[PDB]
This record gives sequence, C-alpha cells and structure tokens, in this order.
Amino acid sequence: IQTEVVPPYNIKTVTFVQNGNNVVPIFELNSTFEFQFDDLFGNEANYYFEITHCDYNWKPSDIPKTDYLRGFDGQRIMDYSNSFNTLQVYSHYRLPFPNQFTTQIRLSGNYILKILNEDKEVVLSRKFIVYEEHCTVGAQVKRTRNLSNINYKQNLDFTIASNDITFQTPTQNVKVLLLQNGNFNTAIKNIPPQYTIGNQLVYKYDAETQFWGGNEFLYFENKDIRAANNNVGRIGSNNDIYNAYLYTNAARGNQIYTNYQDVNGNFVVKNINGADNSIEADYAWVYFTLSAPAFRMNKDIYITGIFNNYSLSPEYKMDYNTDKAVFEKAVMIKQGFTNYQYTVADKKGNIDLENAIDGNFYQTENEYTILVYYKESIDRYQRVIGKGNANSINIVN
Amino acid sequence: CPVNYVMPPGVQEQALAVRIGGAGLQYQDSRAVFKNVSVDMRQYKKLKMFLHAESLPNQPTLEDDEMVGFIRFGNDFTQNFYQVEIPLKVTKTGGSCSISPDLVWMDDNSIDLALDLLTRMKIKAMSIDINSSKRDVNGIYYPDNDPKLTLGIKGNPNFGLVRNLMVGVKSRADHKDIKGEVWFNELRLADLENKGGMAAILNVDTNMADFATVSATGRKSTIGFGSLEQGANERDREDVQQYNIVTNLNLGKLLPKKWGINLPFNYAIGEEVITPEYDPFNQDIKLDQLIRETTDQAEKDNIRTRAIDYTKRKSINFIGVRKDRAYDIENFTFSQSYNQVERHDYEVADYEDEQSNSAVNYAYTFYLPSNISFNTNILRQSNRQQFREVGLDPLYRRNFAFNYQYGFGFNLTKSLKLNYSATSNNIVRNFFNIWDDYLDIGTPNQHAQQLVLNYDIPINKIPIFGFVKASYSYTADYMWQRSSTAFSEYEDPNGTVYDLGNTIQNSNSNTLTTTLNMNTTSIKNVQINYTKNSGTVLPGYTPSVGFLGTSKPSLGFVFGSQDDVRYEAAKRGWLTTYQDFNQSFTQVSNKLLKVTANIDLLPDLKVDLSMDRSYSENTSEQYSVDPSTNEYKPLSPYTYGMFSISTVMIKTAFSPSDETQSAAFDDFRSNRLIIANRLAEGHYGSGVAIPRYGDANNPIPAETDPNYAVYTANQGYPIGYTKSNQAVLLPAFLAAYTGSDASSSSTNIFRSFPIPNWSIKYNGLMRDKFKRFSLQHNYRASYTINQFRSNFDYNSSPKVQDVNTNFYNEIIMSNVNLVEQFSPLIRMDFELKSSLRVLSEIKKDRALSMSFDNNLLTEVKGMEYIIGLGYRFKDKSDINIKADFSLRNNETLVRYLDYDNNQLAAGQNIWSLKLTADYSFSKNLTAIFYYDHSFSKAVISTSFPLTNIRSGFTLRYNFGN
Amino acid sequence: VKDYTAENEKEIVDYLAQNNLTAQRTNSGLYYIITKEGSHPTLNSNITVIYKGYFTNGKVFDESTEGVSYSLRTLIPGWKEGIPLLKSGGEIQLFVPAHLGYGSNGNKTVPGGAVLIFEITLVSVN
Amino acid sequence: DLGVRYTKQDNPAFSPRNRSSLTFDFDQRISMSLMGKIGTRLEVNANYDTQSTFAFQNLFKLAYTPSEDDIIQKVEVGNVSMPLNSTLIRGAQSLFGVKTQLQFGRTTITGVFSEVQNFDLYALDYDNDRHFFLSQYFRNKYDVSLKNYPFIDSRVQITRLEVWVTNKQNRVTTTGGGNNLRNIIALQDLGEAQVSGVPDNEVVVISSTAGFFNNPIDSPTSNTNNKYDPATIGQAGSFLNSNIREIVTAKSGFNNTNVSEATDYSVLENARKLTTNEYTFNPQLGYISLQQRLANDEILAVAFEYTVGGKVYQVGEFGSDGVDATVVTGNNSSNQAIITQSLVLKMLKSNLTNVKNPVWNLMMKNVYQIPQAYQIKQDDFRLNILYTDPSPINYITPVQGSSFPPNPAPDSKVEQTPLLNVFNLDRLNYNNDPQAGGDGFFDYIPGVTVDVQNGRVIFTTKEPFGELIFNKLQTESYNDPTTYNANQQKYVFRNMYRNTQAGALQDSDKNKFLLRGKYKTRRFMGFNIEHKISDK
Repeated sequence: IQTEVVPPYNIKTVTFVQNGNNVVPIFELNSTFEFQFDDLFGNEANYYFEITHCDYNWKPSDIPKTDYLRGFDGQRIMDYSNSFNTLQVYSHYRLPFPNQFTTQIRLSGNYILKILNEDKEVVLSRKFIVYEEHCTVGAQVKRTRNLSNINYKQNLDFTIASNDITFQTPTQNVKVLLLQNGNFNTAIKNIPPQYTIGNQLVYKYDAETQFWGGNEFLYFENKDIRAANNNVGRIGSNNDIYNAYLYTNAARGNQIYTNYQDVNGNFVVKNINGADNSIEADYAWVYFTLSAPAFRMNKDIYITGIFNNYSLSPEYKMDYNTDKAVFEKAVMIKQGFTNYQYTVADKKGNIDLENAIDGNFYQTENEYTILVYYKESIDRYQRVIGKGNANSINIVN
Repeated sequence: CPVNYVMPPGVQEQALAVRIGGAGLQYQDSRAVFKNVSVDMRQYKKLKMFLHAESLPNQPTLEDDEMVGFIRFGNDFTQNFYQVEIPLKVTKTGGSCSISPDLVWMDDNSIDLALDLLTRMKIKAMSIDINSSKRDVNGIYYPDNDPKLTLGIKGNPNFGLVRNLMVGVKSRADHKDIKGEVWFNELRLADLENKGGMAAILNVDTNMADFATVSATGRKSTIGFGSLEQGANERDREDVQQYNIVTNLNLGKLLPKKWGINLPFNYAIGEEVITPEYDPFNQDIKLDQLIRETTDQAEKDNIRTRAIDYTKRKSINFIGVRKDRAYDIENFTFSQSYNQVERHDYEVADYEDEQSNSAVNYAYTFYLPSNISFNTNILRQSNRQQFREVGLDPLYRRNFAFNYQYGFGFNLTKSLKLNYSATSNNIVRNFFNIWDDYLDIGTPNQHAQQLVLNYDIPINKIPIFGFVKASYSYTADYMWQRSSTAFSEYEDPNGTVYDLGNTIQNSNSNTLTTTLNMNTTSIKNVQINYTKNSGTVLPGYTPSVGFLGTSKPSLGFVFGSQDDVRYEAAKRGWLTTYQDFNQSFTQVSNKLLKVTANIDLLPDLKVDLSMDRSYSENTSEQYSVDPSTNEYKPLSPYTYGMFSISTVMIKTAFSPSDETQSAAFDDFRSNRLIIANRLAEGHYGSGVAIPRYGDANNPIPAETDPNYAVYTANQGYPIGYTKSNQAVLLPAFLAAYTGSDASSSSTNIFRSFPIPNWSIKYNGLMRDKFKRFSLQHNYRASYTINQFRSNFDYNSSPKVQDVNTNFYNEIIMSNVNLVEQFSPLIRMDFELKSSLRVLSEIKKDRALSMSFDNNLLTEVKGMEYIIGLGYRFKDKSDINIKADFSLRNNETLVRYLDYDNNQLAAGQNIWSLKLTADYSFSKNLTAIFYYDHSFSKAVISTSFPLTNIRSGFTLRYNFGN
Repeated sequence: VKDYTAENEKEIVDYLAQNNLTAQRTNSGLYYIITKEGSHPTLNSNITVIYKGYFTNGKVFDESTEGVSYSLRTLIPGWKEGIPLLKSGGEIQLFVPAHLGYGSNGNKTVPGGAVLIFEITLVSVN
Repeated sequence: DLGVRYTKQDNPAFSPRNRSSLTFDFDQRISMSLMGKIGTRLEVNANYDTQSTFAFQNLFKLAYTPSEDDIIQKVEVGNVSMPLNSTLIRGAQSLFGVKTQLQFGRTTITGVFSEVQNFDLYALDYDNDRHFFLSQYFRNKYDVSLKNYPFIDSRVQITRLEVWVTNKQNRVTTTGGGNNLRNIIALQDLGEAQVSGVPDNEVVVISSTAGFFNNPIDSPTSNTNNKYDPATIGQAGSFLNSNIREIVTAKSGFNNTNVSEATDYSVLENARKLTTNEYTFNPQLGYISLQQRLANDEILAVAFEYTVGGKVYQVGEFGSDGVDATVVTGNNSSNQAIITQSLVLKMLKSNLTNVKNPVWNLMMKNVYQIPQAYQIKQDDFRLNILYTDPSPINYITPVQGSSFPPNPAPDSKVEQTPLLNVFNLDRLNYNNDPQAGGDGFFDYIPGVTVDVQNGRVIFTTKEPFGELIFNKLQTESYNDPTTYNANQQKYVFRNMYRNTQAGALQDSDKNKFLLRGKYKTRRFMGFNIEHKISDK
C-alpha cells in the first residue's frame, strides 16, 4: 500500500519546524517538533490528525498503532492562531508531537502524518522518519570516476560500522536511503552493500550512489512586502494582497559555476514590523519568471523548494508566454527568505535530474543524508538505526 | 620607594616581587614559588624572560652575585625539572629611585635559553651520571667537569607536560645572609620552528566484469603538513602510511548458471605506520636527534622500533552465501568471517585478536505460522597483549560465545496475532587456538523469551456494537542472567561454598484502546487507553535453562502471570539457601487512562473531556529461605511510586485568596477537626467514647513536660489524630480546595475516578458585520503525588502514636500537589467588517502544594491578561495599527495552618502596552510608531519596580519601486 | 463504623474460662493475669519487655524475645493501663480488646477487631 | 529611526541623577541593491542590507563573459571559491576576491586572488566534596566489602534517604519537590557506634566517649547506637536535653558541656531538601553522589533508613517521622506561644572544614570524574592507570633493593602486574567472573567501579593511592611516615587522604599516578592548471 503525499489547496506553508527554524522531516527518536501549516480561511476549521508507521517502500507496516505510539491519533488540533492584522487572512495551525494526545512516538522508522479534515478526508499527508542511534554512518561526497559524468556528478561513499547492532544478513536486511538535500523524491534507495569487510558495511561504487550535482537554489527575501529587496523589483499593490515581481531568471546550465550560497531549499518565514512571524507574516502573489531559450522539450518546468514539499502539483507549473518567450507563473508564498529552483518534470512524476534547466555542476554545496534501515527477521518493522550527514563542501575526489 | 616599577624595555602590566625577609638566606638555602600550567613548549626554540633585583631597604647592600633567579619546570619539584638559572646583579639603587626601564630590566639579568640546548644536556645526562658524584647534592647535575645560565636536569623531565613552574631565588654567598627584592616578568617563548609537508592519495578501482571489484587506496603523509590556514601548531606531527585493499570476488558466477550460489568472498587488508615527531619516551627529544646518533646500533633497534604505531587488519569473510530458488528447502543464508589485527605502539609491544564468526539463517515466511525464523553464530573473539619491558606476560584475553533466535509469527484467527521469539547467549569455555573446538555449545549465559499477541476483540460482529473497535495487546517477556562465578560458588569464610544467582525478570503490556465511534445524545468519540505494566526480579534462583526455552518456575511465569512464584520456588527447593542474601525480590506496576470524549452540544461548538489516572508501585523486599521448613521469608518489604488523577477543583477556583483572607483555605483550617472526628470513628469503635487531648482520663501535662505543647495546643481532637497527622489534613486538604465538603466526602489517599477537565471551544456565533467570531476555554487539574512510600514503623509492633502524637500511617508521602490551571479562560477573538481584530486571553492558574514535611502549603496565581488589536487596511494609503496590551501576576504565598501567618514570597505585576502605527504615506515612504511601555511593580520589597519606554518613527523610502 | 466492644469481651470471657485462668479487669475493658512483680513505669518512662503477641486462638503476630525499649506513650492504650501496674522484674498478660488495641480497622497481621493477648516481662524501666 | 528610552529602576540606592536614563538613538537602515547586465557581456550584481536574515546575501558579484573567445572563460569578483578538486589543496574556498578562468586547448587555468577523545587525570585532582559516605560505618566497610566486586559482602539497602543543604537560594518554588524546608540541628555523632577497626577518635567527635555507646563494638549505624538517640530526647540518660529541638537554644541542650557549633553540631534554619534529581546514592554501599558542588561552607545533613536483612535501622529523623514544624498554643495573636522544633539529623559537611574531625573523612576522595564525560558506555572506554616517574609506564619498580612483598598473596602481587591489577581495579574476565591475574582491561561494573551516567571511575577502596598501596607494599604503620618500608615511602601518597586538595599541594611529589582512557589581515593568491590529455 504505497501511501504517498497528498497536496492540499487551501492549506499552504506546511513544514516540520523543530527547534525554531524549519527542518527536513528526519527526526531523532525523542526530538520534539511541530507540523506548522496555515489554512487560508478565517474559518477556524477542525483538522484531525493521524500517524502511521510505514515500511521501507512505504507500505503501512502491520504493527498495531498501540505499539508505535502512546495515546491517540484522531483528535482535532487544539493549538492554532489566526492571521493577526494581515491582508491575507489565514488560520495558523500547529501541533507538537510529544503533545497531550500522542504523548510520544515510541518506534524508529518511517511515518506518515495525515491531516484529514473534520470527517475522514485526508487534506494532506507528509512523510517523516524518526531515526534511532546505533550505527556510525561515515559518509563523504566525492567526485565520480567516469570522466564524462565527472564535472556534473557527485558520487557518495561511506560505511556503516555499528558496535551496537550485529547485522544478521546485511545484504538482505540493511537497506539504505540516500537523500540529496531533504528531498524524498530523488532518493537513491534500495542499494545493497558491496563489501561487508567485517561487522561494518562499506558502500563504495559509483553506479548507484551518484547524485546529479545540481546548481544552487535561487532565493528572494521580501522581509517587508512593499520594499525593493533581494531581486524582487517592481512590487505592486493592486486590489488584492501585494504582488512581488521577481527579476527574470536565466538558465544557468549553459554557463560556468559561480559561487552562490543558499540554505539548500529552506525558507525563513519572517517580516519586519512583526512580533510573531508565524501569524503576522503576509502572503503575497510572487510572479516567478524563467528565461531559458535553450530549453526546448516536451516536459514541464515546475517550481520547487522546501516550502511546497518539492511538490509537482499543477499550481506550480511554469507557463510559456509567447509574448516574451519566457516562462512565468504566480505562486502565493509567505514572506521571508525563500529558496526555490526550476525542476523539470517528465510529465507525471519523473523528474529528469539530468538536463535540468539550472545545471548539474559537481561542486555545488549539497547536504546529503543517509538513513540506515534494518529489519531482523524476528522484528515486526524496519527500524532506522542511524543517519550520517555529509555535505559537498568536501568533495574528496 | 627603592626602585619605581617600570615596564620592561621592549614591551608595549605587573610582575612578581619575590622578597626575602630579614633573616636572609644561607649559602645554598633558596626559597621558591610555583603555579601549575600545562604548557607545551616543544614548538618553540627559546624560553626567554626578564628578571630584576634590588637590595632590600635598610638592609645590607646586595652585591651583583649570590642571587640566582632559578626557574624550575617539568613534572615535579624535586624529582623532575629543568633549572634555568642566572647570577642576578643588583640594579644600582640608592638615588632618584626612578631609574629608566633599560637600567631596571637589565640585559645582564635576562634569560633566553634556547630550548634545543636543554635537550642537549638531557641527552648528555639521560641514562648517564646516575647518582655518582655528578648530580651535585640534590641530584640536579649542573653540567660541569666536561662539555651563561648554569642549566640543570634532575630526573629527565619533559616538555609539553611542562607543569609546576617554580620561580624562586637561590643564594650563593659564602658568609652572608642575603636579602633582596627580586622581580620576574614576561616569561614568553621565542620563535617557533616550521617545516614542510607531503602527501600522496593513490586510489585504484577495478571491475573485472561484475566479478571482482578490487578497490585499493593508500596515503603517505609527513610531519607538519596540515593545510594553508593551518599555522605552525596545527599542521601534523606524525608520518602515516595508510592503504586499504578491499576486494570482492563473487565465486558464484564461475559456478554454473543453473545452480545460483552466491559465495561473495569479500577481502580486506590495510595498515598504518605512524612514526611520531617526538619519540614516546623522553617526549622533549625528537626521534631524529636520537636516530641521527650512533649511540648503539643494538639500541637504534630499540629506538625506531618502539616508535611505530604499526597495525594491520587483514580481514576474511563469506557473509552472504545463499542459493536462489527461481520447510524442506535450503533457503538458509550461511556466513563466516574472521578478522585480525596486529598492533605496535610505544607500549603494547605486541597485540593481536582474530575474532572469528559464523552464522546461519532460516527465515521461511510461509492458521499455521506465517513465519519461522532461526539463526546462530559463534562469536569467537580473542586477544593478546605484551607490554614494553622498559617483555611482560601476554594477557591472554579470550572471548567466545554462541546464540540463536526462534521467532514464530501467527494468524490464529482473523484479528489475532500471537507472536513469539526466544533467544540465548551461552558462553563457550575450553580454556590454545581460536580455531580449536568450534561447535561446542557452552553453558547458558542468558536467555530471553518474548511473546506478543494483539487482538482486535471482534465486537463489530454483534449488531449494535458497530461503533467500537476496541483493540488489545500483550507482550510478556523473560530473562535469565547467569550470575558470574563470583556469585555461584561464593565461599563463606567458615569454609562452605554456597550457590546463589541466576536472576529472572518478567514484563507485561496490557493495552486496550477502545474508540466507541458514536454512529449508532450528542457524542462523537470516547477513546480509552489502559496500559498496565509490571515485572519482577527473582534473584537467588538456582536452576538453569536447558535449550529451546524454559518453563521451570511456572509456564505462566514465563509469560507475565506475576502470581507469587517465590513461595513454591522456595518450596520446590530451587531458590537460593544462603540466608544473608543481598539482592531483593522486586515488582513494578503502572496504569493509565485517557477517556477523551468529543461531546458536541450545539450545532457548531464542540466540547471534549479527558481522564487521566496514572499509578506505579515499585515494591521490593529482601528475603531468605528457612533450612528446615524450606519455606520463604519476606524480610522487610516496602513500596513506593507516583500517582496522578485529572480532578476538577473549579468550585473553589474564583474565591478570593489574596494573602489576607481566603474562603477555601479557611475551610481547610476548619476541616481538620471534622475529619479527625470522622476517621477516629473507624479506629476507635462507635461504643468507645473516642478519647481526646483534654478530657479527664487523658489529662494535659505540667508545663515542664516534654509534650506539654501538643496538648495545650491541639485541644479536643482524638488521641490518635492530631492536626498535623497527614490523614487528618490530607483529605481535609482535598475537601477544602475542591469545594466538596467534608462529612460527605472520602477520607482516602488514592482516588480511582478521574474527572473530565473539559476544553470547550465555541465557534458557531457566526449566525454579518463580524467577518469571523470565536471563543475558547480550557481547564486542567490534577492530584499529582510526586512520590509515596510505606512506613517501616506501621508494621505490627505494639507501637502507634508517633514521635509527637500521631498514629503511624501506612502510606508515608510528602508534597501533595493540585495544579488547577485555566488555559485561556474566556479567550475570544474576532474580526469586524474592515478590521477590529480584537484578541483577548485570560489565562489563569493556581498550584497548591502542601508539604507534609513541615505542614505549610504554598500557592501560585496567574491571570496573564492579553488584549490584541489591529486595523490592517489598504486602498493607495495603507494604514496599519498593531496595538495590544498584556498583564501578568504571580504569588507564592506560604500559608501556615495553625495560626494566620500567610506571608508572601514572590510576585510580579508586569504589564506592557506596545503598539505600532505603520502608515505607508502614499506608496514608498512609510512611518511606523513604537510605543513600547511596561511597569514591573514590586510584589515583594526586593524587586526595584522598573518602567521603561520606547518610541520613535521610522521613515522608510523604498527607492526602486 | 464498627463497635466491637461486647463481642471482644465475650471472647475474653469464654477464652479465660476455657483456659482456667481468672483475670480481673478495668473500667476500659482490659483483662490481665499479673504473675509477679520485680520491685512503676508511668507515661514518661521507658521499658524493657519480652512479650509475645498472639491471638485468642493461639497464633502469634509479634514477638520480642530479645529485649526492646519503648517510651510507654507510643504503646497502644492497653499497655499503658496494665503495664504501669508491675515493677521492673514482674510479668503480666493482656487480653486487649479491639478498641484498646489496633482499633476496629486493624493493621496488617491483625484483623480489624480481635482480642490481642500479650505476655509481658518488664525487665527494666528507664 | 529616532529612538527614545526611559529605563529606570526604583531602588533608593541610586542617587537623584541615575533616575530615568533617557538615552536616544538614530539607527541607520541603509539597504541598497542593483541588478542587470551592461554591454551584453558582463552582469553587474550588488546587494547590501544593513541587517540581513542570512550573512551570505551581502554580495558584490561582477562577472565578465567573453562570449565565445575561448581564451577567457569568465572574470568574477565578490566570491572566488578556487576549484575544489584536490583533497589536499583546499584553501580559499569562499571569500571576496577575483577569479579568472582561461581555456587553451584543454588547459584551463582558473586563478584566484582574494582575502572519541582521551583524558589524563591524577591522584590529586579527583573530585571535590560531592561524594560522601553516609556514615562512619559505611566508610569503614567500603573496602572490606568489595573484595569480590559483583558480590558485595554486605546486606544493606538504603531504602529512604533525605539530604538537607543550607538554603542559600531563598526561593519558594513549589514545582520540583514542593516547598518543604525546615530547621536542622544536624549532629556529627548521630549514630556511629564504635567500630572494631579505627580508634574512637576517628569515629566519634565527643571529647569523652566514656558512657554513651550502649551497644557492642560493631553494631551498625542507627539512632540508638549512641546516647544522641533522637528517639529518646531527654527521658533516660540521653545527652540531648529537649532544648535541642529549638534552633534558638541548641547550645544549651547537650547535657555534657563540651560541644562547639563547628566540631560537634551544625545548625540551619531553612535548610532545603534536595529533590531526587540533585543527588544519586548507591543503595548497597552507602554513599551520596550529589550532582552539585560544595566548599563554600554549605552544611550537608542527611537522615536515612536502611535494612540489614530483616531489621530496619535509621540514622536520623525524617520529615514525616519526626517532630512537626510548629506547635502554637493560644487562640489570640497576642496570646500565642509559637514553638519550632528542628529535626535532628546527621551532618556530613560541617561548614568549618576541619581536617582533624571525622566528618572530613566522610568525604569520599576516591571517585574520579572523566573530564567532560557523559553517558560513557562500555566497548569504547579503555581506562589504564600509569606511573610517570621515569615515564608513562604501567608497572612499579623496586627502589634499588626493595622486594615489595616477599612471597606475595595470590592477588596482592606488586611484582610486575599492571597498575590495574595492583589497585584492585582489574580482577574480572570479560564475562565478569574472577581470575587470578586479570583480563587486562578496566572492569567497568556499572554499580561498583563506574557511574555510567557521567564518568566517575570509582575505585574499589576508601583511599586507593594512599592505603591500598601501603598494605599491598606492606611487610609498618600507615598513620606515620616515620615507619615506612622505604619502598612504600616513595609510592604511598598518604598526605592527600589526610588533607585538602588545594592544601597538600606542596606535596605534588608523589602525584605521579595518572590514568589514561579513550571514552566517548591576509591575502590568498593561487591558481590551477587542469590539463586534459586525451580521454580518461
């Protein structure tokens, strides 16, 4: 039962804030966190949540939910704040997971939160992982071997040396998931170890574990809406919430890498003039724009970041404007520093990382994550026995 | 007076003033001063400081000698040190007493002491001149009789561990009691020496057509490499020569294609050769200065071989060896590997362990069991270690093992999932070669049952019971430790040899989570939990576990079932007969509830409740078995644990309690006679004429009696139950701060019935000018007993009537708590037609906490009032007003009971009034307006009531729009 | 609420009659067989007793075979009304009712409402 | 923005001039930026903001693009980031400067111009006064009982343990453990019957011990072991007086007239009760390990209740076992006679730290904390005791003629064994069963020789470096260095276990028993040639 994400329409700005700033869903076994999302109605609706353990391939594991929880699932989100003193009225929902109802999440592994809306209907659903600490995933990006795909590829090599979990059948038990930045769609998963030189596995080859480099994320920071801040020129208020027009981006694949730093997708909801940035930020129709004259195919350029789960709904599809030969689309987005990127999609879900409209430069600063699933053949679920983060500011060729 | 202090000559601060008194120093009698530092003076080449010396005024004039500002440093004060030294010549005082710096901090009295000259004299004396006519008196060996400062080394001290800086003064005058005022100054180190670097990171990766994947490496660094940003103290200090050859064959492809065996045969070799910069003996010397000497080639073998951290692994393995298919079918997965290593270092002198290994796996995975598992592996460790003689007996460290799992899985019915999985860990012991007897199954060292059976409780089958999906769970456990031979054959010094060990555990998890989805008044959910837990520990259990598990205590005992198996176990005779036995039978238990409703009264609001009742006992006891009767004896048991129910005390929650009068607390001061009279009825029969403290038969003593106070005070209560008895006032405390009166309420200590603690949330006021209206309300409370106990005095003895006058209580405790707190009491937010977006919480909360330690409850307050406001409007003038208002308040009254002395102990009265007036003038230039403002009143007389304000405009000009 | 007063005196009567003993009593309801006297521990003196507390049936619930010392107010009321009789050396029993013992609630080892027979040996007083 | 302030306190200690500090401020908020290309080759790029969310936004990018003249690729400024394809030569990787790339026939010439751990403790820095034996019995019994580690030769169980400390932080916080603070008359002999070993001067502080021991010569700690028995305040012969329940007149309540307020009893008036998170005790050997510190003269009194088999002993007076706080007599506020008792306890710290008195001895000076350790777990923890007189070697050498014991016992054996097997810190095989020599590794028994929560390698003797080596080198009295073997005169470091840590530092001559372990304004200018010999 490959239960997958479900993108909403009203709800926007769905994230997993932990320790303040947003994060990727990968969580520790007892680390607290939230699921801040925002409804675009003054309707103080009732959003009942759920949680489900899941397998490697996201088939819902057959554990009883009294086993991977202690508490309840379907109970409406108590805490929520309304958009205070803003043009786009919205209801900021929020729920900490070590809360009153589900007083903790007591099993590592995959999960899937559901935000079914007041009857049973799943509005949305995000995936996260609660990794336990028993291995020592020693990873490091490093340039590939094949000279052709070396200027725009980032091989990833590492080991798993645990002195806590003696692996039974490491070729068949220890499955691994590799994440490029925080994305779940481009994970390079289902990889068997090469060596197993002892109690420790070792993954070394350059066939499977090889991510496309991908250039750096673009951004824009409309701290104050009516400003003229970072590449948001011609901000115009017209009979609506504000409109933030962005400078026409240019395809960077046909160019050389230029050191251009980002925070790898994450946005920062924020404003000046605001006490609490969560309920006091203001949505604003931002008009994106892509000038890629070399790009000519039958695939669709979708906008993508961390604010929208790297999703590919039709409410992010760039649109060719023959009057200018320039893609363009409006996307309502909360204020603050926001990263994004133009990811082509095949037509349905196939991303086609190569031939991306931005580039694949091997030296871009990506932060790769590695999750080590594991399932003894007496256990009733796939644990997660340690993650190892290793980014590409250390491409040790 | 004698010499005005002046900074040293070449410095852009203060200095020591070691100052000999009037008695003077002897010919060789020196004083000193010391601190403790961890300096590493191996990177630097010269240890250079300043000195100085006057003659002490009104004393004999000092000459330009018989004063030496000796330094010591190393590991110690009289066993290891590196005396620098210098003949101090007095600065010419007796005059203006304001001499320039160049004449005060002289150069003649100044030390440079190139450090590499110290290692010279260390070599000249290490293993030389030991305690024979050269080491002068204190074994210091001032270098003399054979080739400025008169250096000296005593016990071969060290750099880097340069601690114990001693900076004293030593005289060398023949017939004189010297008296001076020596100073000391900047003790820095000179220039540090640099070096070059090296590297080589050869790598090789091959693929012989999916069959061999040899992937080798290797790197050869050198001393002091680091990187660019690395200075001269962070580069490197070791020569490393790594390389790792790591090959996969496949050994299943050269077999015929049909068979399909997968013998992987991984392989791996690698080693390092770390040669340190400084030898790991006499750390302050480099290897080169020893190895670049021909002192003795038989000793140059000792050197440059006791300074190499050699270590190589050389692993083997056949981990995944199966057959592909494409009971009674070899779907196993064999495995086998043994690693190795052989290390040198400074002092291990030899090292090697070859941890062999095996494996086997079944994992079939089919009313009959859906799964089956099994797996064993002999984890044969090993080890050896000599030590550097300066050789010793190698410490043979062998470790062997054996172990296995079972696992079942089941689908006994639809909605029933009996699981199971045992395990074991038994120690091989045949002691030699690790590849000696390799199938022997040593005695059991551990054994862990487990059982898990969920169950859906089919109740949907009954017609009307389609609204419940009440589940259930259960997870028994078990565990049998071996109680290592320090226990098993303990020998009483009488000579006998007792047996005592092999503890046992249990566990449970009784969970059942109904839901009661009401789709058959006005309710939508009643979800429930109940998760018991438990577990014993029965040390002193003699017998063992054969194999495939054990049902020795009782087959219920190995699956929870915590009936006392410790009586018959003593009767059966498999319980330890020692009778001074340390360890103690224990137990545990836990309980919970969350009966959360979702009552929906009106068409758009929704209320909902909660129910929490936790609990836990941790009873334990020492015991002993009788020899003759062979019977059990619980030696002084006891219990302790937590407690909490979700009560409701909103009755007495708005009465005034303001440190001068409080209705509820006066009820509590009153009830302590009603309840004393009540629960003496239970103790003294109703036909006994319950005795008092002032009645005739029970008189009041003379004033000079040791108990005259408890009878003068505490006049008419029953003899057993005073007004400080923890049962006269605990139920009084509950009856007071709940509103529920005494004389009708319980006198108990534990309350097994939670109370909803509603969280009303009204929303349906919408039915035009209000763009959205709302309300809300919460309520939480508890009776959290942080911990209770069981009095060892309330046992059976003819002893009631405690130290002062109270009856002993079965359940001691301390610091009951009532934590009644309102989350937003009447919080209502709403937005008008344009915008008047008012928000207003009234949070509020008490926290009563009576401490039976001293019998004086406490209290807290709240009422953190809040009022938002705002007028966001945009045409093209954009007006924006962001005003609000807060307030807070606290108290920590400490209310005595017997007499009115409730004296406050904390508080706050903060309130802020911040607000803004953002008004974008036309399109580009806005103008905000701060008015932050807040008192902080004085609740106690030590707060210093603040008040601090902000204000001010800002005039943005958004240029490029 | 319980009133085990008459019943306890009835068990005292029929036990002290089955046993051929004959003990006197008081206005509170005790019964005791003074056997000796050493040669008075009042309500501020210590004691040293070698008692044995057993029910009327014969079963015992507490022994003091080695000397103990109490304050003589901490004791239950029956001691304080019988034990001040004898001096250091004597001996006595006590057919304590349930009100002059552990009350009609009773602790562990003593059911709520039961005669409590003691056999005290007041070694010394302090 | 033009900022106003009116910050002002209301303490009368301020003069009339420090009132209402009314400072101003005029914070600048420059935020400029420009974008776009010129001449179709280069693209100007600049962005400066006086306070940005992230630092990397302030940038001045400027790149020339010599569109297809293949001798120059680009020329940038603002961020250089020299090519990172070395693994050894990573230098200027992100910083302001100039970077140029020139592409000859496969010879690109990108240039750049721009701006588990260990521990070494010692016998002297061990752990200051936060590890106390609960009584002078558990302190005399700590080494006799651990002769066989896992089997502790005792019977004790510290069931209840209340610790009281001077209430320095006057704070009514009724959240952690409520507000339960009372008086204390914490004594120094409350219990402690005379022991069969040490003389009475090392057990009792009373000037004349004659007459108050009322027990045999070994009976364990209890209130009744000596005539300070709070069970009998007054009545028979007890030294207390019943004026020793009141803090106001504690001095006139001892009935023997020799006591002083420093060497025989401390007195507190609102002493806290440390909640169960600020102290951790071993309820089999009897020592507190409070997770705080001392040496600011903070009294530390404790009363506890242990059970040696079937008997329950008590070495003080608990909260709900002792006298209640106040007994007020009289209805009228002008008529009452308020009285506050004090709850006699057992003292452990005794503000005036006098090294002569036995309460100094109760400080457990043998628990060494791993420097900044936490949750140290086995399999990654290799402790090793050394001796750096010549150098960090790990065995002892005779002093030119010494024969440490002649015919040593099977487990004393100071001949060539590692110091672990010498300090009775290694005797167990990896399965934790006895063995004559030793496994060669620190034993790591989480209840005896390790506090797994946070470091604290606990040795298995009262004073290991002081009297363990002395007896283990003995052949004669440990209480005087004028009768040593001259072998046990270079190793026996006795002046630490008879003197403070700060003091007795002039004796840093025998402090050579360390123990290892492995727990758990510039400008760059470079370039690079990347020659591209035919493929591969």
